[PDB]
Amino acid sequence: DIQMTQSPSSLSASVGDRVTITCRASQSISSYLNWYQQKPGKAPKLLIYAASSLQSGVPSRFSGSGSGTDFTLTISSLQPEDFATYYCQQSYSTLALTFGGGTKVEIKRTVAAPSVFIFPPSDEQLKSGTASVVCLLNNFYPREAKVQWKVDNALQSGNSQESVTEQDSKDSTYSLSSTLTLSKADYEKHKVYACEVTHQGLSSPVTKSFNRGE
Amino acid sequence: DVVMTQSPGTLSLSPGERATLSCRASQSVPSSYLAWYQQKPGQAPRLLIYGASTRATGIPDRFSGSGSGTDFTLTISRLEPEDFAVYYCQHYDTSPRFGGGTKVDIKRTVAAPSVFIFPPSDEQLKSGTASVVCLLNNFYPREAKVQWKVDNALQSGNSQESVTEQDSKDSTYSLSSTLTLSKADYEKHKVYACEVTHQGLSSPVTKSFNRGE
Amino acid sequence: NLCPFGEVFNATRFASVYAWNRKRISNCVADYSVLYNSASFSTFKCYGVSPTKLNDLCFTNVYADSFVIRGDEVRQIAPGQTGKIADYNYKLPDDFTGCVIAWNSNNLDSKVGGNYNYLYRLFRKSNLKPFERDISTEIYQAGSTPCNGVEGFNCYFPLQSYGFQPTNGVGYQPYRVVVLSFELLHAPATVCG
Amino acid sequence: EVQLVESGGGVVQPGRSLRLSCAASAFTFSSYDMHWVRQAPGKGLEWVAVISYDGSNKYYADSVKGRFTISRDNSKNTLYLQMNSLRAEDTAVYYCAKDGGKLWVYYFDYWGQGTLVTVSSASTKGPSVFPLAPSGTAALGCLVKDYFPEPVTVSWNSGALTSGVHTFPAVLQSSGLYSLSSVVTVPSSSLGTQTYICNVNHKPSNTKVDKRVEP
Amino acid sequence: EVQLVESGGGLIQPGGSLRLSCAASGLTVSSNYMSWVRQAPGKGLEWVSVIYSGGSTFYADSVKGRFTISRDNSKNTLYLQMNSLGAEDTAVYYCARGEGSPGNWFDPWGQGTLVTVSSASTKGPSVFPLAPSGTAALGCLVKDYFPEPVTVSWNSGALTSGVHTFPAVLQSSGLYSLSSVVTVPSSSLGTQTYICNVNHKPSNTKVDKKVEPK
Ligand SMILES: *[C@@H]1O[C@H](CO)[C@@H](O)[C@H](O)[C@H]1NC(C)=O
Ligand SMILES: [Cl-]
Ligand SMILES: [Cl-]
Ligand SMILES: [Cl-]
Ligand SMILES: [Cl-]
Ligand SMILES: [Cl-]
Ligand SMILES: [Cl-]
Ligand SMILES: [Cl-]
Repeated sequence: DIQMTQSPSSLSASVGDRVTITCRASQSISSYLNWYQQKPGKAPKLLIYAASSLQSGVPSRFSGSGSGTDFTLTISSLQPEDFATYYCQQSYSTLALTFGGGTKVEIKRTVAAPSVFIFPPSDEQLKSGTASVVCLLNNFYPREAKVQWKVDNALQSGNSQESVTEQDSKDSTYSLSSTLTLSKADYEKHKVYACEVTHQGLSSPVTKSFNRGE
Repeated sequence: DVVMTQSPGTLSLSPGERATLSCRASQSVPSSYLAWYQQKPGQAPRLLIYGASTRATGIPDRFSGSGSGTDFTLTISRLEPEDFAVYYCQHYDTSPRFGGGTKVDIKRTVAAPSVFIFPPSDEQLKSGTASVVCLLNNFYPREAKVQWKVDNALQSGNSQESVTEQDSKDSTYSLSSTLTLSKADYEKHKVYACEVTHQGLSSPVTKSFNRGE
Repeated sequence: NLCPFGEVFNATRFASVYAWNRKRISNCVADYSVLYNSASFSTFKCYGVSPTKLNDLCFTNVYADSFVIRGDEVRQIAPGQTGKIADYNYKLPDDFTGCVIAWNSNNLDSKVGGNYNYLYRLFRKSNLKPFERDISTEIYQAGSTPCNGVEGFNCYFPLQSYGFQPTNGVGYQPYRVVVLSFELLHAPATVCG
Repeated sequence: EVQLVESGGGVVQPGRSLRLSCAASAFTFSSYDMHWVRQAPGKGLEWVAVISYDGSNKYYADSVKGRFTISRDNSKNTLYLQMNSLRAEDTAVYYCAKDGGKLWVYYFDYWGQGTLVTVSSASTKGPSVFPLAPSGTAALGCLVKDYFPEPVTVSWNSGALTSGVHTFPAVLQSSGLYSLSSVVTVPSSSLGTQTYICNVNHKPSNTKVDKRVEP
Repeated sequence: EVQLVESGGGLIQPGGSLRLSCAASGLTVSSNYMSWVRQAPGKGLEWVSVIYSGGSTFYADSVKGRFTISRDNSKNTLYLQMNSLGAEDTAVYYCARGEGSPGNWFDPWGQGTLVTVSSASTKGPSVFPLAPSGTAALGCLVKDYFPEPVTVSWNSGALTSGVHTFPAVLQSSGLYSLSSVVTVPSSSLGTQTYICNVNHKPSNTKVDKKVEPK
């Protein structure tokens, strides 16, 4: 089968930068090479077909070149909404259509400080048996943020799971939700429930806490 | 993707007997794709039979192959001492493949070893090391025991052994046990001896020398 | 009228791969829909063109090549392959435009005692060009001393037989291949869908 | 203006069957070739099948051949995918795709939104929705917990509250169920005046839940 | 007078490269299927690579991307370039005409050359005599060499009856040592000279030791 190798796997670039993606083929595929853009949660969209032909309605900042085994996709001026995963796909072997691994393009921007909110477990949830403590980091950059759970000043690890939103199409910022799941018996056993946040945009770690039933 | 399997792993027969070596296949392989190769110790492999049953140029008439489908057989009609070797079957599907190989050991009557002991040469002693060599020459079967005695003290931990393959002419084995000491430790003792027990010996055989004499 | 693809596909006897047959198809209407959706094909691969697109396209001439090879060798009937078949028997170009169609013909082409009528070229000095056909049976000189048309050491008959037997593994069973090439010249097309 | 609308995805056990449909609009459907392409969760794109304009010719990828079936009704402008003997590896989001017809070769110019197919022998459990009351603006939300399988659609005020909403991806906790969080930041002034209700919908279990979120 | 004569074997460090040679006489390399088959110590045969007369090359999965087969027509010689070598590449490498397919079997074969992949260094052997006292015994002790192999003949090959050259043993110091013995009639000790001919191929150390009584 024909394998399509895309490089790089991932790249960081700021708004207005020239971005170039490389797709290589295990054998000559003439000019039948197509590029797709897939936003998070959305269906792929055709940008370039036949190596360099612009699909109708695609913005002019997209273009392609190449022949034989080495092909290129170029974004001349990166825009915020251009955050997506980009795929090449060969159409020379028409009954064995294969895609590349994909190149995820991330938007680089200035540092944004997260807004930390902490939520105690609801009374409807305590009636069921479980208890979830949610901590929210909102509209920050870069994605790399450390969320640390402290229950009675005791470091917690393994009781929670994080979830990050994909880069915002508007301001290119992330958001995080750490859900500290634990039973009711473990909940009333302690009192203090804190959420510590370490980020590049914080001159010192920020902590949002609350006391149980106060 | 067609795997072949040879059986048995080792074959132990006497001269003049009939040797049957099998090469089984998971899928049915055409006969024109099957070949047999012979490799004697220390030598390169030699083509015996090709196309399952066609004898290679110059191969003695005692070697013959047959079979088809999933079962191929190499036959050595009259087994000779020189036939001691490893035999491989080999076929081609999408690439060349070799079987695991079948060893043909040759049975022989019991034969007691001739035991010799060699002192270290003066040339080696000057370098600071003494090697004492015990030789067990032309014996069968392979099982032997060699025990070093220095001034009647049994030694362990300072000797190594090496055995030859079955001789292609008389099917016997030969063993070499080497006792290694520093020159200083070698000068501290007088009587060096290796005791040999073997099935062919009614009683253990000891060969010794006195350092100096 | 219709292009005669059946005389190629439905043929009772096929060529050896070294002497592969080519039927030149011209001045007709090609009905690919009925051709493709017919028998069960163990291999169906097209390059540079979709099978469902052929009904809309016009060609100056269409070539239908046919032959028999081993199961393990079908992978060589493709652009950019190497091996005994692609190098010495039947070679497709790197920019091949067309379709390769293969199906198992063990019921038709194997024999209980072995079918030795099907051959492939085993020895050749250099590789074939794309779509080249070499039907020579001259003794192959594998050493310094010439052969003078006599077989012997370093002097081999260039063709080998498959010997198809009906219970061999599928990799050793005979497969019938048809290769459709689509010639686009700067001339009035004679084949349209 | 070309639209492709998928439907029929859901939950299915190993070895069972399922049928996906794709309704096309605003182009000469009965003269284009149609494709199915799937994308397993977190993985890349994999072409599945193609069918000719007249439905006569069908071609499949090796990974589903003899197992799936593609069909079309041109009078209804609908493309079909019949999936039998479903294995665990078939869990993916299935897209339909129009060809394009500007080349001699296949490509995908328009795609459908995709429908999710989960091959599993688990139980379709409805979600539990709990509020996140707020304690210099404020933030509140809802916690969709203990549901299976994907997905759940969460909106705010029946689709009226758009800006400042963040719905996080689901996480598969150790219980095998999914847990999801959806928050929204509002000015701290309108907290007891404006009403906030999250709209959770879980189609696999047919569960629609509206919950009041008050401080 | 058909022969395949190999060279280029010996010691190489892990991750290093090495090129084996296979000089042919009695056949034309560029006109044949030419293969390499290798044998790890104590193990069976493994096909490695093949070059067709037309130039095509194929490689076993265990060597793909690391080995390169080639030939030189003017020297009528086959080559095998071995890169990124590891411990699993330590073996005796044979060259052979043919591919192992019908009408095209492995015949003839080269004599083989041993490749040793280790981080140690090449050391030449020391040769010491095993001096004798109906039949007597004498021999040579070949001690402290690396890597394998050494070969031992007697009286320049004129004495072959009764010669036993033992397989080398790895000493605790990491150097090999073997002994070669021969049994002769005791009467010929004073009227027949015995020389053992030691050849350590990786270092070209050729030593001839006269074994006399004491
Ligand atoms: C081959 O013959 C069958 C009937 O035996 C027919 O249905 C089929 O169309 C023929 N194939 C072609 C390509 O005409
Ligand atoms: Cl056969
Ligand atoms: Cl048969
Ligand atoms: Cl229509
Ligand atoms: Cl169009
Ligand atoms: Cl290693
Ligand atoms: Cl072959
Ligand atoms: Cl050695």
